[PDB]
Amino acid sequence: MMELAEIDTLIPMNAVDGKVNTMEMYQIPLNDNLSKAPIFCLSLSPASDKRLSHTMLGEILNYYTHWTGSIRFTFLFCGSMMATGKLLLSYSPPGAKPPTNRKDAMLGTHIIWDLGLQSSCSMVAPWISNTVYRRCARDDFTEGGFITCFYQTRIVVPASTPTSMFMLGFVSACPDFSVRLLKDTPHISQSK
Amino acid sequence: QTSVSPSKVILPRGGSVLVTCSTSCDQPMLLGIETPLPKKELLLPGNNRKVYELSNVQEDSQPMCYSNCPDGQSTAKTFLTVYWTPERVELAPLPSWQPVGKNLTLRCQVEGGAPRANLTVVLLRGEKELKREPAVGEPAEVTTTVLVRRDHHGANFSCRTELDLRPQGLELFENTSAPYQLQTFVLPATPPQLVSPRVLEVDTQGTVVCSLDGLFPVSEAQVHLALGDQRLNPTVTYGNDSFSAKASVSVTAEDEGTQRLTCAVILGNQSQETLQTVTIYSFPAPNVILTKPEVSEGTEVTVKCEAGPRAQLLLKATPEDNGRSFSCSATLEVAGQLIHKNQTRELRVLYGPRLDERDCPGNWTWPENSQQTPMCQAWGNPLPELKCLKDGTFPLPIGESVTVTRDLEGTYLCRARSTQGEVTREVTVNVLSP
Amino acid sequence: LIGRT
Amino acid sequence: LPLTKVDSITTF
Amino acid sequence: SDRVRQITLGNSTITTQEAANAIVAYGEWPTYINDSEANPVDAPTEPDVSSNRFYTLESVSWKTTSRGWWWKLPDCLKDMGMFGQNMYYHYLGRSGYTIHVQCNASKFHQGALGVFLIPEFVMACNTESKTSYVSYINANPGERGGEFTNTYNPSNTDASEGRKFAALDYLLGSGVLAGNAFVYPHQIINLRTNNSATIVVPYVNSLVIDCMAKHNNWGIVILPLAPLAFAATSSPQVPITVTIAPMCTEFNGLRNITVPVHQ
Amino acid sequence: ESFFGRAACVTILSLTNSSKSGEEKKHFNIWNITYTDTVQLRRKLEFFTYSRFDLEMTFVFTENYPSTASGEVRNQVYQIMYIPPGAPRPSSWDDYTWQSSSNPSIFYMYGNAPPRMSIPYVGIANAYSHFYDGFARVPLEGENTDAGDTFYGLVSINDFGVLAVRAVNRSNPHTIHTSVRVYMKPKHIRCWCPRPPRAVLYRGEGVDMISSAI
Ligand SMILES: *[C@@H]1O[C@H](CO)[C@@H](O)[C@H](O)[C@H]1NC(C)=O
Ligand SMILES: *[C@@H]1O[C@H](CO)[C@@H](O)[C@H](O)[C@H]1NC(C)=O
Ligand SMILES: *[C@@H]1O[C@H](CO)[C@@H](O)[C@H](O)[C@H]1NC(C)=O
Ligand SMILES: *[C@@H]1O[C@H](CO)[C@@H](O)[C@H](O)[C@H]1NC(C)=O
Ligand SMILES: *[C@@H]1O[C@H](CO)[C@@H](O)[C@H](O)[C@H]1NC(C)=O
Ligand SMILES: *[C@H]1O[C@H](CO)[C@@H](O)[C@H](O)[C@H]1NC(C)=O
Repeated sequence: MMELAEIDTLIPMNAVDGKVNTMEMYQIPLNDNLSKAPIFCLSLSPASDKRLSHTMLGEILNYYTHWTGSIRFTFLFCGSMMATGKLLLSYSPPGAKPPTNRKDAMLGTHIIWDLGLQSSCSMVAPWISNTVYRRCARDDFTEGGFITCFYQTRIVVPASTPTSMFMLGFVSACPDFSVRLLKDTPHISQSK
Repeated sequence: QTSVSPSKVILPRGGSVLVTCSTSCDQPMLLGIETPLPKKELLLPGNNRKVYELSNVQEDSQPMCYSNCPDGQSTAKTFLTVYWTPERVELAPLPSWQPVGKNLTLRCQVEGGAPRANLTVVLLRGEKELKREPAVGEPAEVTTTVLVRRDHHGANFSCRTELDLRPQGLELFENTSAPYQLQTFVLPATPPQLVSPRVLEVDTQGTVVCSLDGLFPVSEAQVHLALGDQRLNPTVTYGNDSFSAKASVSVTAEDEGTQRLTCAVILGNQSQETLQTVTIYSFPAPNVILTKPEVSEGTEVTVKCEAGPRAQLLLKATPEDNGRSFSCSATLEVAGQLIHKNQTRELRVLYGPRLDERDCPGNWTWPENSQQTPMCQAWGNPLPELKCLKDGTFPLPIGESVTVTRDLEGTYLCRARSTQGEVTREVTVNVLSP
Repeated sequence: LIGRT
Repeated sequence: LPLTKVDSITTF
Repeated sequence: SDRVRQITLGNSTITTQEAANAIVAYGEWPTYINDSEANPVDAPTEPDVSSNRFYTLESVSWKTTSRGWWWKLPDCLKDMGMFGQNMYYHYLGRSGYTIHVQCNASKFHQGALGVFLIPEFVMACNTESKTSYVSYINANPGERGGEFTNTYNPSNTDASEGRKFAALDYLLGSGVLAGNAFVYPHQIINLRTNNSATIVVPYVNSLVIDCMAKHNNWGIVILPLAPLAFAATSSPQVPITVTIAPMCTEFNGLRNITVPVHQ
Repeated sequence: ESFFGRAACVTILSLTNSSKSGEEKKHFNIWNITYTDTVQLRRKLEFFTYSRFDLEMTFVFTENYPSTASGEVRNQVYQIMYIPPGAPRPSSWDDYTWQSSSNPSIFYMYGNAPPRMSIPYVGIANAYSHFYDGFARVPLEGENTDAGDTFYGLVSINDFGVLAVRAVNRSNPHTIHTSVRVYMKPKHIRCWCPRPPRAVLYRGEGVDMISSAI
C-alpha cells in the first residue's frame, strides 16, 4: 500500500461552488494581474480535509488510523510557453496565526518557484511534529499546519497570449512515510 | 449533529442573547461558538449541550456553533437581528400662509430606523391617512400634494413612522413629528370701505371708520389707518369673516390743508388700500370795516372787508340807512368743497329828537266818555324815548284807543330824549262834560 | 455506576 | 458527488 | 563548603553562601535530542547563550497569611528576553531548566518553604459542573504565576471564576495530599538552615519535543510547610525570588510568530 | 508488572435486544475508549505521570429478563466492534458498518469462555501520559480573551475512537437485557515519574474535585 501513496495524485484544490465534482476542481486559477492574495490555502489534515480526502494519498490514509512522514506537494504550471512568473509555495507548521499574506508565509518553510522550461516544481512539507504519529482523523492535538501559495512577482504574458490559465497540484508521500492500525473507510456507504 | 437553538433571534439594541449550542457524536472534543463578543458559557451535558449568553448585541450578527468531533467538524449558525426607531421624523419646513385653491406639497423626512423592511412612513391630515410608503433611502422621504381648500383650515398635518416588529414577536413602535398647521387666507381685490368727514377743523377731534368683509382669517389681518403722516390707533371689531376698525384723530395748525387719509388691509403678502382726502381748515371771518359806525345824515361812508385791486363801497348816508346792514361775504376752497362765511354790521345814522305840532299836538278837547286815541310820536335816530307825564307821574295813553275819563284832564309834559339831544313839549287835555 | 437501562 | 463544497480556494 | 555555590549560564551568575547542596531531578541532567531519538526532520534552532541564561521573575512576598505560590514552565518564561522569541517563533520547543529559589531572612526568623517541581501539574478547575475547564489566561499567567488558597469555592454555574484552577494548598489543587509532594524533585528552604534552593530539571514528557504553546511540562510549587514567624511583629514579611534558567534549548518548525489570546 | 498484573473491571454497558417500538437504539450500545469509568485501576495508573504497555482485554457478558417478559429467546451471539478515529460509525444495530472489513471485531457466543485478546502499545506518542498540562489546539489573537477553556487537559486531546457492541440475533417476542463488562490488564509495562496517589473522590475524565468530599 505505501508504494501507492508515493504516486503523485491530483488534488481537488478549486472544489468551490460550481467547481465541486467536475474536472474544473483540479484546475487552480492563475492570471496576469498582480494580487497579494493567496492563490490557494490548505490545512494539512490529509484524509479528513474537504479537498485532500479523495486523492490516492488521502484515500489510503483513511483506511488507517495513524500516520507519519513528509508530504510532497508537486505543482505543474499549464500556461502558455510565453507566460513567465515567480510564485512562492509555503508550508507553515501550526500553532501561530494562519498565513493570510505573503510576509507571514515567507517566515516558514517555503520555496520560490520560477516558471520556466522545468514545468513542474515540488514543495516538500517536512515531517515536523510533536507526536511521532499524527491522526488521519482531524485533530486539535496532533495539528498539521498550513500550505499556501503567493505571487513573488506576477505572471507576465506578452502580446496575443492567454492572460489567464491554470496549474495542477499533485500530492504524494515521501519514503519516510508510514501508516498504522486498520479501520473501515468513512468514504463509502452501503444500503442496509 | 451540530444544532443551534434559537436559530433566529430578534432582540433590542444592546441586549443579551441566549444561544444554545449542541452537537451529536461520541467524543465531541470541543464545542465552541463563533463571534467576536464577551460570552458567558453555562453547561448542560458537556460538549453535547452548551448555553452561551452573548452580552451587548449592538448590530446584526450570526454566531455559529462549531463542534470538533474527530470524524467530523460540523458547524451550525444562528441569526441575531437587533431593533431601532427613527432618530428623527419631521415634515420639511413649509410656509404657514397658504393660498386657497392652489397646490401644496408635504414632504416627510425619516432619518434612520431599522429593520427598514418593516418601517413604513405615513402622511396624515389630522387623524386621516393620506399616503403610506415603505421607508427607502436616507433620509427616507415621502411626499404628497394637497389641494388647499377652505375645508383645510386649522387642519394639522403630520408624519408618522410604523416599525412593525409584531411578525417577529415584538410590537409596533410608532413615532410622530411636530404637526404643521395650515394658515390660509384670502383677501379679495377690492378696497375697504372707508367712512370719514371730508372736512375737519384745526384743534378738534375726528372719527374714521374702516371696514371690509369676505376675507379670511380676519383675526390675522393687519389694518393700517392714517391721515397724513399721523398713524392712527384703531379699535378693530371682528365679525362673520369681517372687520370694522374705528379710530379718532386730532389735528393741529401744522396739518392745515389737504391731507391724505388711508386704510390698508393686509394679509400675507397682499394688501387692499383705499385713498381719500380730508381738508383741515382755518377760515378767518371776513370782518366788516366801517369808517365810522355811527354817523350823521350827509356824511360820506366807506365800507371794506378785512381778514389784484382793492375795492370799497362808498355812499352818502341818508336817514333811511339808520339800522341798515352792510355785509362782507367770503368763500374758501377745502377738499374740493366750497365753504361760505360772512359778517353783517348795522350802521346808525342820526337825526336829533323831534316833536312837531304835527305829530304831537299841543292840546286836546275830548267829551267825557268818548273814544279817542291820544297822538304823540317822537322822531329820530336813535329812536328817542318818549314820556308824556302829568304831575310828573300820570302818563297820557298815547297810540292806543281809550275811553275818555275825568282823570285824563290836565297838563302833560311830553319829553323826547336821545343821545342827539332832548325836546320838551307841553300838552293840555280838556275833558268836557258828556 | 449509572448503567443505562 | 464524492467531494465536499469548499468555501473559497483560500480556505485553510 | 556544600553551602557555598556559584552557578553560571550565558552572561548570568547566581551565588549563594547558605545553600543546602543542589539536586538534579530524577538523577538526569539536561541533554539535547539524539539522532536515534529525533522526530522533526528540520535542522533545529539551538539558541545557546542568548536564551539559556538566568531570567529572574517578579519577587513574591511571604507573609504569615501566605498559602503558597505556583508557576508553570515554559509559561513563566514566555516573555523572558530571547527565550520567549525562540519559543513563540517555532511550533516545537524543548528545554530543561535550572530553578533557583531565593529567600533570605535572619537568624531570628522561623519558616520552611517546600520548593517542589512537579511534571505535568494539572490542577482541578473551580467548578463542579465542568471538568478541567481552564482558559489560556488562567492556565498560563506567566511571570506572576498564581497563588494557593486553603479554601475550595466552586463557581458551579458560571464561566468567570469557574474557568480557572482551584489551587487548594493541602491537596495541591490536584486532589492529592501535599504531605506526599516529596515524591517529586524538591528542596526545602528552612530559614534556620538555608536561604537558597537549587533544582536542575531535564526535559520530561511522553515525547522528545512538544509544542510549548500547548504544553507546560513542569510546574514550580512553593508551599510554607513551616509558617513564617519573626519574634517581634505578628505580621512579618520576607521576599521570595524565583530565578529560572533554561538549558539545552532546541526548537523545530519555524514560522511566523505565535501570538495567543491575551489581555 | 506484578502490581498491575490483574484484569480489572472498567465499564459496564447495557444493551437490550427488544421487539418494542423505540428499542432499536437499545439493541446496540457505543462506548468511548477511556479508562476513567472505574476508580480502582485508574488510581493505580495515576501513581505515575507516564506509562507504556501492551493491553489485555477480557470481556464478561451477563444477560437477564427485564419485566414479566420471562419467555422464550434463542442463544445470543454478540459482536464487540472497535471503531478507530475517522470511520463509519453505525446507524442502527444491524447495518453495513458492523460488517467490519478492517475494523477489528470479536464474535462471542453466550455460554462459552470470556472472550479475550491482546492489543499492542498503539499510542501516538513515545509513552502514554495519564496527564497533559496544556491545551489541544492554540487559541490565537482575535478569538476570545477567555478562550482555551474547554480545550485544556488530557480529556480534550486523547481520542482513541469507540467500541460499538451489539447482539447479532434479531428481536424476539420477549425482551432480553445484556450487561457486558470490559476488563483491562496492562502488561509488558514500564512507568515514569511517580506522583502522589489520588486522595479524594474523582469526577469523570479529568483530574477534578467536588465540594462535598475533600
Ligand atoms: C388635527 O386636526 C384634527 C381635525 O380638526 C384634530 O381632531 C386633531 O386633534 C388635530 N391634531 C393635532 C395634533 O392637533
Ligand atoms: C394637486 O395636484 C395634482 C396634479 O395636478 C393633482 O393630481 C391632485 O389631484 C391635486 N390634489 C388634490 C387633493 O386635488
Ligand atoms: C420614537 O418612539 C420611541 C418608542 O416607540 C421612543 O423611545 C423614541 O424616543 C421616539 N423617537 C423620537 C425621535 O421621537
Ligand atoms: C356667520 O354667518 C352665519 C350666517 O349669518 C351665522 O350663522 C353665524 O352666526 C355668523 N357668525 C358671525 C355673525 O360672526
Ligand atoms: C350770512 O350767513 C348767514 C348764516 O349765518 C345767512 O343767514 C345770511 O343769509 C348770510 N348773509 C349774506 C347774504 O351775506
Ligand atoms: C409672499 O412673499 C414672500 C416673500 O418671498 C414669500 O416668502 C411668501 O411665501 C409669500 N406668501 C404668499 C404666497 O402670499
